Amino acid sequence: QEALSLSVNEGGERRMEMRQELEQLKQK
Amino acid sequence: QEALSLSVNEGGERRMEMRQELEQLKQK
Repeated sequence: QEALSLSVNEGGERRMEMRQELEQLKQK
Repeated sequence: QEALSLSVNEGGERRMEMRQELEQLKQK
């Protein structure tokens, strides 16, 4: 259960970081 | 706990998106 939160919080943040980067790359 | 997930994800995406705005500003 502790590792659930860590694993989903980090994973979700990583994809989200790339979602923004994709938008940047898209904007570039 | 739902509010935790909402607040942490919103704060995380918004702070990193405004950091990307900072990067645009830095390149500018």
